[PDB]
Amino acid sequence: ELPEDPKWEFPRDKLTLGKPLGEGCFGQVVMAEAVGIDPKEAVTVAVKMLKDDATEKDLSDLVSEMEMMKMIGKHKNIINLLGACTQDGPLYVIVEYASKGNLREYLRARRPPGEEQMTFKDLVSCTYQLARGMEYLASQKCIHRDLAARNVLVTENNVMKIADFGLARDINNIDYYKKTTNGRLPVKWMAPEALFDRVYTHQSDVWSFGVLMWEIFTLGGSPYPGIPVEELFKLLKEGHRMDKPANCTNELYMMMRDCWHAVPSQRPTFKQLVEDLDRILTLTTN
Amino acid sequence: LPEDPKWEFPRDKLTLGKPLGEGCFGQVVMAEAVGIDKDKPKEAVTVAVKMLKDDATEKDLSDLVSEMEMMKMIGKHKNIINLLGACTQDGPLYVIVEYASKGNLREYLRARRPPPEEQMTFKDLVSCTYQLARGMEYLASQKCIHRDLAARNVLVTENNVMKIADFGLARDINNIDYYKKTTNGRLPVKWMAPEALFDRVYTHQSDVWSFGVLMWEIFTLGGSPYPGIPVEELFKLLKEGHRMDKPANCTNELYMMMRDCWHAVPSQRPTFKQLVEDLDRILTLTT
Repeated sequence: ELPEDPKWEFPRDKLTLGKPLGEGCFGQVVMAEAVGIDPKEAVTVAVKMLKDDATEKDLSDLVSEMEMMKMIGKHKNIINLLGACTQDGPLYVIVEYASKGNLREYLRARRPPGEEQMTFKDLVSCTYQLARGMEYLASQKCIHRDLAARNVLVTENNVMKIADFGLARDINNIDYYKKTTNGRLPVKWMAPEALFDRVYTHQSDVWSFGVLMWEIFTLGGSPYPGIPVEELFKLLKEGHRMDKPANCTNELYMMMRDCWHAVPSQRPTFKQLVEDLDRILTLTTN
Repeated sequence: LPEDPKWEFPRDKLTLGKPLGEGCFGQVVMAEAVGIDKDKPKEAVTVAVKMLKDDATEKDLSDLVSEMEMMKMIGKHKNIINLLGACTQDGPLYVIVEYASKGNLREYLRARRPPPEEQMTFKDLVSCTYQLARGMEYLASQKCIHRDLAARNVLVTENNVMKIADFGLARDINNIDYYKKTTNGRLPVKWMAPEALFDRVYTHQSDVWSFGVLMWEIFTLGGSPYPGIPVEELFKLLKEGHRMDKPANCTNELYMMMRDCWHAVPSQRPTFKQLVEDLDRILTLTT
């Protein structure tokens, strides 16, 4: 059913499945040891595979995620593809491992004891790292579409890496104007044009980057608290936007606000975000 | 969202309680509905409420709507989770359905496995199967195909009444896009009839296939269907005529019933009407 891709295929006998990773609602991910995936040494990786009650769509979805990841070059702030077992057996998609888990829970875990608390600098660095990851993704003609703290993983050394490319697409693989377009994107992280106009550009991702930022500086807070998704867009159209997180600088809040500009082209680019964040990061250090 | 007086229930007469289920594809919570039973205007009834998660998508919303509308079309039945009301104006959508204190059947059965916790008797298992056959018979008489029949989708009341739930994928028989490459693409494969994938059709006979798997689940006390067989290579095996073995504590007669349910030819599988009759016959002799 699946074609083999020599430059990615990995021997199953060379893979040892470990304990599960995550809640496992939308798939089955387990830790594992891959021998020679790097030449004869074992590497701790993560393997994405189907759940027992998976659908046909879950399969083609996973296959698509794998194919998208193949088109994304290696990058420090991106969970990259290491290989896959596609022949005679379940589909195993092997990607880089991040021991600290998703950013959302990571941020909630070190909230003020009222683990080591996150310093303001850490929050800036976190944001900075993810901005770099996105700048590279945009340079690769890739729109992630599902940016959110839950979709960011943290390594043992606190490196921030964008994950979950299930909804990600090449810039040209989006049907503009089709009523079904963007229908599977979480509403609270979604740019308005995504729904109203049925289009998706890199600027759409920066809108999402804005919500991710808010989540970061609230230390894992849930966006638009108390506001149900069925009522969110009317409000946004009326100009509504989330408030400045506590302890957040006005400068960083204004950055979030720029990301939430009604007009896509008036929002900053990931390149500009990377440059402003580098500046703020350096000033804090000094 | 449109106004449907017959089902609208006032938000202020509802008090959301603790979460129910795992909460993967939606949010369901326990709740107290005051006067949901028109004959008792001042009485608080414990109900279950389905709503969108914090990170729901547009599609989640239109699915919950559809699920609500399908439940409006399904008449009240003892062995079926029935719609009680809905809060559709000025606020988040709430789909108020019947509460089932003991949870889904799968977990319910696994919990009663030998080493609240009182083992299940053969009669219990057959009774359970009969109640569900009856629910599907009625459902079929309502022109409705469930499409997602499974133990995880059956709930049991405080009095151990079996009720078919989760109508998120259910359709009216005449509301299926036959032969479209996308049809049946969201159905758990291990419970899917072969034709649903190979032909992209879905009839009541497709549901009896699933009922057969549901039967295997019941008699294995919550066992995982096709153990060790990944979904990726299941349909190939099915074409070859592979079928699950008889559960240790199941009679030959009940296994033959499971096998009929998994007949390759849809029209050669029994109807829910017949399953009810044979199960009724078997349950009587036993009890």
